[PDB]
Amino acid sequence: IVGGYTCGANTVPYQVSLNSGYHFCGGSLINSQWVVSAAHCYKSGIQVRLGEDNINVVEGNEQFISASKSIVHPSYNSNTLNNDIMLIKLKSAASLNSRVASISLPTSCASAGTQCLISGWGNTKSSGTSYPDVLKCLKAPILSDSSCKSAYPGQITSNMFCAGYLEGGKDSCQGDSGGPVVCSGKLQGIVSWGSGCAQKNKPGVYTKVCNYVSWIKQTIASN
Ligand SMILES: [Ca+2]
Repeated sequence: IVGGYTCGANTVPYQVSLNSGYHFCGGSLINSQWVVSAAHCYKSGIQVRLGEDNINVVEGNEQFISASKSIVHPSYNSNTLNNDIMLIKLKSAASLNSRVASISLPTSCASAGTQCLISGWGNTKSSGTSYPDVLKCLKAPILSDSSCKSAYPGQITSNMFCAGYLEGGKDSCQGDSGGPVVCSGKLQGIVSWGSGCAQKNKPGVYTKVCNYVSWIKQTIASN
């Protein structure tokens, strides 16, 4: 997160860190046994880390649970990042408490101009490089589809939306991939892609979760 703020320990209780010997992507806890992330975050050998603030210190509220299965969306296209969404099933259920909690799936899609909360342990500069140890947060608005399409012509599908600031300075970044965009108490986006981070006229591009609720519910009901 570029241009954000320190969240506060366990104030984003649905945020997870995906670890494959090191933190590599975020995700969101949607019930006691399932996490949503980005398909471009796929790796073998994922451990899900819940209740994290400082990812480099064991502070006492963490739960570390290995993934039993990963399921990339059937229509994921790694070239275009269309359908950039993946489910991860935990080997054992998480214990839900004030520090570890699930986030609701949306019933309706979110509105342009809604201010959302984006969070992660990704890079905090442009191509300066500096990765934080504690969780960072950013408030950012949903941009109109026409502004999104103008910023990335020929690249935006109906399964993507843009959020952030056209002036630049505030954005998600590498390492925040797979993490949440929460608007009005619902998971509306997944950190997906962008040209650089926090560059002028290059806002963040997010997977549109409300287009995937049927797939998520059917997959959880069968696995
Ligand atoms: Ca920790």
